[PDB]
Amino acid sequence: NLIEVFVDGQSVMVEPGTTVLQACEKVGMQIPRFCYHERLSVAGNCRMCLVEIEKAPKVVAACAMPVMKGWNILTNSEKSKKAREGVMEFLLANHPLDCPICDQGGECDLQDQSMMFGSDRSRFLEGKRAVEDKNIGPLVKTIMTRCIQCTRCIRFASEIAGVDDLGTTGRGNDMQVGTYIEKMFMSELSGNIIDICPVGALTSKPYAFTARPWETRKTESIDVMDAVGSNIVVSTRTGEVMRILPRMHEDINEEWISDKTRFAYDGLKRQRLTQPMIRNEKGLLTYTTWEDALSRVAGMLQSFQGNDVAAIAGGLVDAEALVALKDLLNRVDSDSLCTEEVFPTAGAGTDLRSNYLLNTTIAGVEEADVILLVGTNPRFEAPLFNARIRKSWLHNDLKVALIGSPVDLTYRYDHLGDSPKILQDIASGNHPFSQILKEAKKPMVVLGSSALQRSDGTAILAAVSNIAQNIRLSSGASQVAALDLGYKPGVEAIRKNPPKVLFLLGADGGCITRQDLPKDCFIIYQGHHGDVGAPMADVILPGAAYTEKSATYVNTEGRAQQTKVAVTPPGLAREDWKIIRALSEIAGMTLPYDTLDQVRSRLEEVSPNLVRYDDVEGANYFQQANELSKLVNQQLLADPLVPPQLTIKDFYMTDSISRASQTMAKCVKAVTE
Amino acid sequence: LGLREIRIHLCQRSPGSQGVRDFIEKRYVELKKANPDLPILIRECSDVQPKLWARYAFGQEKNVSLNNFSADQVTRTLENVLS
Amino acid sequence: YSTTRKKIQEWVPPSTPY
Amino acid sequence: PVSEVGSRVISCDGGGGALGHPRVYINLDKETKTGTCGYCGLQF
Amino acid sequence: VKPIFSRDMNEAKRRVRELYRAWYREVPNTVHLFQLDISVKQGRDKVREMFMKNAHVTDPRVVDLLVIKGKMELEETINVWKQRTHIMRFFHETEAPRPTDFLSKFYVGHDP
Amino acid sequence: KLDITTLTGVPEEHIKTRKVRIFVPARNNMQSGVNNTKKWKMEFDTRERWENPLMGWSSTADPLSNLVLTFSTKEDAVAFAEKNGWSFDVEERKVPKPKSKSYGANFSW
Amino acid sequence: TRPTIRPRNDVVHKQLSAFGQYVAEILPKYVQQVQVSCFNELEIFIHPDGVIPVLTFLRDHTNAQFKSLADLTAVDVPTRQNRFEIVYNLLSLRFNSRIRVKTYTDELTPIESSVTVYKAANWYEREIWDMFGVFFANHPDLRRILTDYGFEGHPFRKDFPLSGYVELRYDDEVKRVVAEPVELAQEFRKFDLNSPWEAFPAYRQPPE
Ligand code: SF4
Ligand code: SF4
Ligand code: FES
Repeated sequence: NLIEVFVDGQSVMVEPGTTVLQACEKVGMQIPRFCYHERLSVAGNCRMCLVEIEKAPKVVAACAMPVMKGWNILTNSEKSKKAREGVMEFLLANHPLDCPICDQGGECDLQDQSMMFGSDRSRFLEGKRAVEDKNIGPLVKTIMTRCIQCTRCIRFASEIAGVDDLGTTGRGNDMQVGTYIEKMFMSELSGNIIDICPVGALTSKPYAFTARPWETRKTESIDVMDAVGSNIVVSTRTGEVMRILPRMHEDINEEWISDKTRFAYDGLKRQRLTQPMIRNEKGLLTYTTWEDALSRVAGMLQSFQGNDVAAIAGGLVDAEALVALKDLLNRVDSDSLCTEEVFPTAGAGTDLRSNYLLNTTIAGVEEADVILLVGTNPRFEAPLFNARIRKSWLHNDLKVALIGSPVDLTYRYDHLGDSPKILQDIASGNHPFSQILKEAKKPMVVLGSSALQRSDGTAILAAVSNIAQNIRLSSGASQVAALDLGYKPGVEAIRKNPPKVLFLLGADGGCITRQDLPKDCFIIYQGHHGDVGAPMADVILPGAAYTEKSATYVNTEGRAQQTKVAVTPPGLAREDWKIIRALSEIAGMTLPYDTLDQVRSRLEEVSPNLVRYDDVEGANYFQQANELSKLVNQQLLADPLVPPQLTIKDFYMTDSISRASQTMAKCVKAVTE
Repeated sequence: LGLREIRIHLCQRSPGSQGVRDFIEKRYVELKKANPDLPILIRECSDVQPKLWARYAFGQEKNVSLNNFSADQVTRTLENVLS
Repeated sequence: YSTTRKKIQEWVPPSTPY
Repeated sequence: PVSEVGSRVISCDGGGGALGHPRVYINLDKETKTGTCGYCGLQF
Repeated sequence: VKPIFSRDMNEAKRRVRELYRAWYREVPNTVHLFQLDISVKQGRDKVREMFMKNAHVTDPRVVDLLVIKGKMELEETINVWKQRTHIMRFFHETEAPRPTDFLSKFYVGHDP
Repeated sequence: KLDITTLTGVPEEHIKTRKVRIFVPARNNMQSGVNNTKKWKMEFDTRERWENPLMGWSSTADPLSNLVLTFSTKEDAVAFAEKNGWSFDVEERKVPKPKSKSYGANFSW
Repeated sequence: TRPTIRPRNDVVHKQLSAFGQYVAEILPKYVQQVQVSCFNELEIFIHPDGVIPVLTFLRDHTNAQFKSLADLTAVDVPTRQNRFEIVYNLLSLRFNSRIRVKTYTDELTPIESSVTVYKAANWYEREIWDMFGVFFANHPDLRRILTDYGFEGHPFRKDFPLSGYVELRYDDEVKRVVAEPVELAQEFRKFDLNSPWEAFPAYRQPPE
C-alpha cells in the first residue's frame, strides 16, 4: 500500500503520504531549499521550495504537501522557475555585501542558490537594513544582518539541544532570531549550530578568518575524545589541521557532533612531545637522540623479564599499540595489562564480551520502551547518545529513570534514590518501578562506566544484572578495545609493586600516586604532551596523536572503526606502536608483524572480530548465562552513587589534550566567568 | 603453570560452529567455576572455522583448529589443556 | 624570510627535580 | 581616524566611489560602530 | 581476443633472449662511443639486472609489449639518441642510500 | 588479474607501500547540497609534508598526493585498482535512511 | 531569447541528421550510433576492429569525401570496460562540412594504425603512443615524442601525477645533469572548486 506519483514524467511508486520534497528526493532531483531540514523539522518560512502542480495553478511548498493520488509535478516548469527567482531576489534584497569577509564565503548555500537560480541583475535600488550584534558565548560568532530568518537554529535548540533560551523576537522587519536579553547561551550542542547555520550569520570564532573552504583537504575518520566513535570530516589547510566537522552516520552521530571534540584539535598545536627526553643527572628533563634513548630502555627492561615491568595505557590509546605492547608483554615472561578506569573484573564480563557491550545498538535505542540510567548523566560522557534518547523522547513517550543523581538532563524523567537501595529493591521487585519495568517492551538497562568504580563497582553490576534477569524471566576509549582482547584487570590493583612502569600516557593516571617511584623513580613516558605524566617520568618517548595513526578504535556498541592519516607526527615523534615494534626488534624478541597490515593480520588472529570495522553483530553470550557466570561471587554494597561530571565546566576538561586546548580553557573560564 | 591465557573463536552461523556453540551455553559456567584461574576469552568472530588459542609466558601459542566437533570433544582438548 | 610565527610550541620538562 | 557621528544607520564605502570597499551599512549612533575594512566607526 | 605478438609464453621469452643478445653485444660499443667510464662489466650486469626486474611477469600479451618497450631503448643508444646523461641515468649514482631495514628507516623519517 | 605494473613507469614504492581508499564522498555538512556526494572516487593515503625552511611553504615529497578519480560504479573501481595491482580499502555507500515528516505532528497537543 | 542565446539553425541539423541516416544505411556492419550533437556536429561510432574499413570509405566518394584528418584525439576515462577512447575528426571540402568518427580500446588490445586511410596520421600514431599505452597495428614506426628519452610512464593517463615521478638537476661531483625523485617545493595546492546543486536538469543521469 503505497501511492503512485509522477515526478515530472516518470511514474514512481512513492511511500504513502510523504512530502513532495521527499518524493523528488526519492527520484533524486533536488529542489532548492533553506529552512527545511531533515533531522530537524519542517517549516513554511523561506518559500524557496515552491514547485508547480501538474494542473493546480498555484505552486506549493515542496516540503509541505505530502504526495498522493498519482500527482505529477514539473520541477523544471517555467512558472516554478519564475517563482524561485522571485523569492531569491527578496532574500538578496538585504543580505549585506559581505562575501569577501564573511567566513561562510566559500560554500554558503545562499551563494550557490543565487547562482543556480537567482536572476543576476540587481533591481533593488534602496537601502538595506542592518543591525547590531548580539554577543553569545566563547564560541559562536554571531553577526546577524546576514541573518535570513529560516528559524532553523531555534528549531535546532528547542528540538535537540533542548534549551529554548534563544528564539525569534519582534515582527515584520526588525524581527530577529537573536535571543532577547544579554544572557549567554551555553550548551553541549552549541557547537553544531555553527554547522547548521545556513549562512555566515553564525560562525565559529576559534576557526574564524583562519581559512577558506576551497583550500582545505577533507579527510574522513572518527572522534577520539569520546569512545562513542562518531564519524567525522577533519579539514586541513596543507600540513596542518584547520577545522573539524561532523560526518553523518546513521548508527552514531548522524550529521551531528559533540562539542568538546569540535574544538579538541586546538590543543595539538600547543605543548607537545617533540624529542626524547632523558632525566639528566640533575633530575632535569633533557632532550635526547631517539636512538640512544630507545636502546637505553631496550636494554634496561631485559633485567626484569618476567613480571616487574608494568606498562600503563592512557584513556585515549590505541589498538595497534595494544597488540604491539601485548606481544611486548608475552614475549617477556610476565606482564601488567593495566588500563586506568577502576573497572571490576571478577565474574568476568570480558570473556563473554557482551557484558561490557551496550547490547542494543544505539541505533536501536529508539526502539526501547524504557531506560534505566545509573548514576552517570549521559550528556557528559556520551553526548550523542543523550541526543539519541532525547530524539526518541520526542518521537516516543517512553519512560526513563535516574538511579541516581540530581543531574539536569533536558527532559522529564523519574528520579530514584540510592544504589543498593533502589537497585536491589527493584531487583527484588520491592520498587513499584520494578513493575513498570516488568510490563515494558524491550527494556533498557543503562549503567555508566563512572558508576563501576565508586569503591565497590562489582556490587552495583551484580544488582543491575539481577534486574536484567527478572525482565527476561517475565519476558514480553582505551576501554572496550582492551576488553575485546582481554587486558583485564585493567585496574592498577594488581600491585604488588612492579619496577619500571611503562606509560603510554601518564598524563591521566600519573595524577594518582607515584608510590612505586621511591622503589623505582624510573618511568618511561610515551605521551604527546608534557602534562602530568612527563615531569614525573624518566625517559620520554614522543608519540603520534590520533589524527595521524591509522589505528582503529572501538565503538561502545563494539563497532571497531578506524581513524585515517591526516597531518603526520609534528616532529621526531613516530606513530606510537611503531616505537614498540622497534623495541621488540631491539630486545631480540622481534615480533612476527612489521607492516601495519601484517599486524592487522595479527588482529586477524588475536581477535579476529575487530577486523570487522562496521560489524557490531555477534553470537552473543545470552544475559542469563553471563548472570550464571557472575552468580558465584556477590558481595556487600552501599547507597551512594555520584557521577564524576555533574557540571558542564567539569565536562570541559578530561584527557590531557583537552587541557592543552586554548579554547576549552576559554570555555571553562567562560562558564566560570 | 605455563598457560597464562586461553581463547576461543566461533562464527555464529557455520554449522561446524554449533558443536562448539552448544559447548558454551552450558559447559562454560561449569568451566569458570572449575577455572577461577587463567582468562578464558570467548569471541563471536565470524571466522568460518571456530578456533582455540592458548598463551604461554614464552609467548608461544596453542592454535587448535576445529571442524564441527562435538562439545564433548571441545571438552576433550580442553582437558588436554593442562599446566 | 619566514613569516607568521611558529607552530606546535611543544612543552619541555621542568627544571625542578622529580 | 576619529569616529563619524550618526543617528543611526548609515553608509560606508571607505570613501572611494567605486574605489573604496563595497558599500555597507553600519548601524550605530551613540554606540561605537562597524565596520568593513574602513575603520570609519560611528561612535557618535 | 586479439594477441599483440606471440601466442602463449615461451614464444615471447625467446624474443627477450634475442634482445639480451643484442644489448649485451652492443654494450662495449656503448661504453666506447659514449666515453662512459663505467666498468665495462657493470653495464652488462646492470642489463642483466634490468632483465631481472620483470623476471616474474606472466601475462600473455604484456611480455611482448615489454619487448616493444625494450626495443626502443637499444634503438636509441644505437642511433646515439639519448646521451651520456641519459644512459648513465640508470645507475642512480647520486642518490643517498636508503636501507630497507625497519629500524633503520624508523630512526630516519616518518616513513609511510 | 590483468596486472600492468611493468607497463606503468610508476616506481615500485608507490604501487607497494601505500593504499588507495575508494569511497563515495560525504556531503560537506555546511552545505545542504547533495550533488557532489555521488559517484565513487579513488583517493590515495596521505604521506609526509613538512615545511619550507624559507617562506614557510608546505614543501612535499610524495609523487602523487593530489591525485583523485571519479567513477560510476564501485565494482568498476575495485576492478580498476586491481588492473593496476593496487591495495585498496573499499567503503560502503552510506545513503541516509528515508525519514517520515509531518508539519501537523508538531501540533499533536 | 535572441540577443544572447545562439540561434542554432534547424537546416544543418536536418542535413546532418539525414546524412547520418544515409551512412547508417549504406554501411551498417559497424555504425553503433550516429548521434548529432545539437550544435551541428555529427558523430558516428565504430567497433574498434572496424576502424580502417569505415575511414576508408570515409575518404571514398558517395558524399564522404572527408579528406584530411583534422586530428587523432585520445580521450581517457578510468571507468568503462576499456578506458581509452580514440576520436577522428574529418573534413569534406566541396560540401564544406565536418564529421567525427570514434571508437574505444583496451589498455592492451592492439588496434590497427589508420595512417594509410587518412594519409596525414603518421605523427599522431607516435603521439598517442607516447601519451598513452595504446598501440596501433601496421604502423611503420611508433616511438617517443613529446617526452624525454627514458621517462617511461605515459602521461595523460588521467591518473599519473602532473609532477611526474622525476626531475633533472646538474650535479657537480659527477659533473652531469641527473634524474632524481621530485622533492617538489610549495606542493601543488589542489582546490576543490566543484560544488553541490546540479546546474543542469536538462541532463543529469537517472539515479538508478
Ligand atoms: S556567506 Fe553570507 S555573506 Fe558570505 S557570501 Fe554567502 S551569503 Fe554573501
Ligand atoms: S540563526 Fe542561523 S538560522 Fe536562525 S536565522 Fe540567523 S542564520 Fe538563519
Ligand atoms: S523549505 Fe519549503 S518553504 Fe523553506
